[PDB]
Amino acid sequence: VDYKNVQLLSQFISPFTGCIYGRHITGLCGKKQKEITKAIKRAQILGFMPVTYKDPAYLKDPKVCNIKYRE
Amino acid sequence: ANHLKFIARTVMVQEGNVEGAYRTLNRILTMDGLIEDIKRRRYYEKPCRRRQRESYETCRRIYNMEMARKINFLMRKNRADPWQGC
Amino acid sequence: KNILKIRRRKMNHHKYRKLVKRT
Amino acid sequence: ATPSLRGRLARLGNPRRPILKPNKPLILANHVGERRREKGEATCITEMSVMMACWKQNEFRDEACRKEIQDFFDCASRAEAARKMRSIQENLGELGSLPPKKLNKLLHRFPNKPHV
Amino acid sequence: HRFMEPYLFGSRLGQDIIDLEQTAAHLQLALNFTAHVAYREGIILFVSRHRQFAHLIETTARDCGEYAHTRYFKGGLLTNAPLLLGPGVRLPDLII
Amino acid sequence: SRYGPEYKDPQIDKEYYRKPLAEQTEEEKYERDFKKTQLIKAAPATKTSSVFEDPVISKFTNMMMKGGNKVLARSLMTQTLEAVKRKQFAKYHAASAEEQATIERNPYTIFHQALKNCEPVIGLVPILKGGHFYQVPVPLADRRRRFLAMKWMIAECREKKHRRVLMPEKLSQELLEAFHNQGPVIKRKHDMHKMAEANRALAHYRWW
Amino acid sequence: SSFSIYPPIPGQENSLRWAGKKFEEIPIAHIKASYNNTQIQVVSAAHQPLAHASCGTEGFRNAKKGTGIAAQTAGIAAAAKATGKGVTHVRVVVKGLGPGRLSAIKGLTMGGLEVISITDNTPIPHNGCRPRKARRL
RNA sequence: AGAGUUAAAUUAUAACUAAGCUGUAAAAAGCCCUAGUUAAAAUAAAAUAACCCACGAAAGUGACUCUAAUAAUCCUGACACACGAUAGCUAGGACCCAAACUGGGAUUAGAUACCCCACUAUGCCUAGCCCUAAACCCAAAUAGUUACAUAACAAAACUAUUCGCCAGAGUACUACUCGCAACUGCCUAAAACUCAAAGGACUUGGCGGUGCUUCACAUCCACCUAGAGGAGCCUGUUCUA
Ligand SMILES: [Mg+2]
Ligand SMILES: [Mg+2]
Ligand SMILES: [Mg+2]
Ligand SMILES: [Mg+2]
Ligand SMILES: [Mg+2]
Ligand SMILES: [Mg+2]
Ligand SMILES: [Mg+2]
Ligand SMILES: [Mg+2]
Ligand SMILES: [Mg+2]
Ligand SMILES: [Mg+2]
Ligand SMILES: [Mg+2]
Ligand SMILES: [Mg+2]
Ligand SMILES: [Mg+2]
Ligand SMILES: [Mg+2]
Ligand SMILES: [Mg+2]
Ligand SMILES: [Mg+2]
Ligand SMILES: [Mg+2]
Ligand SMILES: [Mg+2]
Ligand SMILES: [Mg+2]
Ligand SMILES: [Mg+2]
Ligand SMILES: [Mg+2]
Ligand SMILES: [Mg+2]
Ligand SMILES: [Mg+2]
Ligand SMILES: [Mg+2]
Ligand SMILES: [Mg+2]
Ligand SMILES: [Mg+2]
Ligand SMILES: [Mg+2]
Ligand SMILES: [Mg+2]
Ligand SMILES: [Mg+2]
Ligand SMILES: [Mg+2]
Repeated sequence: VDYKNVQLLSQFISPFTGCIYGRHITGLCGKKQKEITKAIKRAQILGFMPVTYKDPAYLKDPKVCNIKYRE
Repeated sequence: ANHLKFIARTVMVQEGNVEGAYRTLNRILTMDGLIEDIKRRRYYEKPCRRRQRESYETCRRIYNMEMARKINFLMRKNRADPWQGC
Repeated sequence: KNILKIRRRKMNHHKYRKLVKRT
Repeated sequence: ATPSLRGRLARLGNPRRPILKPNKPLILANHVGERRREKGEATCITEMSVMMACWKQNEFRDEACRKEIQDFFDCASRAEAARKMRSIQENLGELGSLPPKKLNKLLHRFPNKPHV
Repeated sequence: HRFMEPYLFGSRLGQDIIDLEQTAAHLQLALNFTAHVAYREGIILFVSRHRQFAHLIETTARDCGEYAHTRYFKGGLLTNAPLLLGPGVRLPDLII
Repeated sequence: SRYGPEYKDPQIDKEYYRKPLAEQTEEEKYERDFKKTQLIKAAPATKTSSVFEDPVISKFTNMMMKGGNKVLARSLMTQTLEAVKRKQFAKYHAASAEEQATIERNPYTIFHQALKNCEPVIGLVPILKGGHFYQVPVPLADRRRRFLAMKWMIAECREKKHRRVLMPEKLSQELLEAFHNQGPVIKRKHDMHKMAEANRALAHYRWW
Repeated sequence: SSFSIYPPIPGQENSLRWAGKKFEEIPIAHIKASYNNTQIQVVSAAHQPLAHASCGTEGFRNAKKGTGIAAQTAGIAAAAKATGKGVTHVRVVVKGLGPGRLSAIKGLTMGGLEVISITDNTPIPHNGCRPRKARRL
């Protein structure tokens, strides 16, 4: 997990809010959930990745997480 | 504020039915806890008080989770009983 | 239950602080 | 997946400091709780307001607007029929789940063992 | 159950396999005892509360000329016998 | 309750029993009625098979009755219907062919229409919240509304007449004035409607 | 029929118009729904205010202007004043969590105005200033 | 511990637009140098991740980056040494927002409270003090065992090596001492006298302006009808006689 690729990171964000998803959503080894969180926050402040919304480019990438908004 | 506008917490309405769009929005916000957070930030809540809440919530969740698990495990045996009037 | 003990001390202390203010 | 219970409660063996302080012990009970009856809110308020605008405008002559009166009535009828007929079916059908009685019986057939 | 471990030959992939050598050893003894009680004209009571075999057992008992209780076991049945069953009563000499 | 809950109300309508052969579900229904060996309450003295009796007129009759006098209240009703009738026959012959086509002479239709106009749409219930009693707009059942109409009629034509003036006179007056929507009864209806708009915000306090 | 809930990014070629305008050119209806009152302001895409209506402006008074009804009434009014200045479609921005949220929105529709997108921008501090203390000590 | 940095809010401040805004169970007072939108430094505080359970001796620590860095070949040990939440003190700087105090507004019999509005000390930074917390996971440190074995409740029962503590309740986190940058302080800590109990856990009741369900059928609310309470009389009480 590298703060420099916002794509992988932006997978574990909510598209609408920009929240970081929990384990019970992402389904990660505690180790990786942690790596992901830290990488995210780093990216967000170094100015790679937007904070309040998932960057629209990456909207159509593969959906790893278990959440369903639209029902 | 420095982010681009209209990309976030935005829902577009379909075939002009607004009630439905709004419902979808409200579900988005409920799901991410934004609603509870908004509500809880109206007043302040002192740290110990918050610690206590988190702990109570997690207990509550553990219990509900486990009860649910036992329900869905026991669920098979609700079927009509074979041995009736033994 | 136990508070009865605490309450007692509570009172004592209050009354004493009050007194130090007067005296 | 259930949240972890390891290390959480304050116990003679546990090295660290408590995470949970449970108010009442975490032991699955042998019955579930009883479903909370829905808090009611006013009904027909929109149709009411529309009719009230129609009146304020036309100076409260009833002949003037027959549509909003009739539709407010229609709506109050649908709220009465709703109150009557929804009570029973909300009190029986839980959809995918069971009525709390059946759950309790099922749970007494395979109870928790705290003891032994 | 903790007290059963001496009777376990072991555990195969999570299942507990009872040791049959011991089951035979014991069963020989139980049968022996049962028989001698029967020979001595004494009451045998089959007891199970399991509703599959309830019928099977009630049947079995009636065929040996022995008694079965397969149903809900009333509270004081054995301890307070003379109230439940009657003014003076014989109680089972053996219970299976 | 000298009748057990077993006892059904009777159906007095003659037309229902006379012409059965064209309806399946209703044939099945009254088949199940009698064949259920179902007990029937004895038909009340007020209600008749009469082709001439209007249940609304009878209700009104009753609400007018003081003490035990049906005879007196049925008198006053009868006299009032006759009075509306003759008031409209007076208004008919002093008029011209156009207005002779317009004016209504059936006292029954006048009674009904005058009540329909006087019945309130919306209503008020007091609700206690935070130690204060707010008056709140409440939708009303049909029966409640008809009741409010009749009761308002009778209350006015009891209360506000001059003591010299008889009841069927004042009542026929108010029936005809409420026919045309200018009656004081109707003003009461409007007072309610206006009090219900003034308070419309409070419509949120209603939980049902 | 492919219908995306997500709005049309500016840099995109995306072609959708409402009365010939791009998603960006459509006016914005700001709605602040706060516990004692609801305010509405319709504005140009270029941020020139077209119309303003509040529950206070609508002649309710202190407590009454909290309610949903009031909010709806302000909605209708806002939409009238708006359609006068000729705005057919509008993108709603809902600021705040109040009794008047939904109501003022569908009041914007009732009042003869068309809502395309409905956004929530509610201040959510990521922990800036400490809010006032709790009620009933 | 240093040094550097800032996303979301918020605010000085202008620009448009609107007359109101704020505020409650409901109001009032306050403000209209106000409010909505668009722009914005400083200050302060660190959504989500966290349904994680890590670091530190404890107090404590959860925005980002870098530098330095987390004693002991690991038994116990002070009154010695070095630390120690909040509050508080001294001096200098900051001030968004919160807020003891105080002043207004309600509420009330009163209201020196709870509720509303303003605003201060203070919360922040630097330096020095102060040394207290329900500093409580009310469970001492280090090795172990699950044998014997239920007062009660609670977080099951115990061994060994130690150290610190505890001899009815009040009086008493007090009076006197010693020491202390503390001077309304911390620490240490009695007695006369008073009592025959004081305590701990439970049990069954009763009660609860506690929560959740279900009801009330002349019955609480919603509702219907006739009356009483006002008049004269009749008849009974109370007083006065
Ligand atoms: Mg004392
Ligand atoms: Mg540790
Ligand atoms: Mg407890
Ligand atoms: Mg307190
Ligand atoms: Mg910023
Ligand atoms: Mg400044
Ligand atoms: Mg004022
Ligand atoms: Mg943060
Ligand atoms: Mg070490
Ligand atoms: Mg040592
Ligand atoms: Mg300190
Ligand atoms: Mg300080
Ligand atoms: Mg200073
Ligand atoms: Mg200040
Ligand atoms: Mg304040
Ligand atoms: Mg005061
Ligand atoms: Mg420093
Ligand atoms: Mg602590
Ligand atoms: Mg201690
Ligand atoms: Mg020690
Ligand atoms: Mg002793
Ligand atoms: Mg003593
Ligand atoms: Mg002290
Ligand atoms: Mg002292
Ligand atoms: Mg001394
Ligand atoms: Mg009564
Ligand atoms: Mg009388
Ligand atoms: Mg009277
Ligand atoms: Mg009297
Ligand atoms: Mg006497």
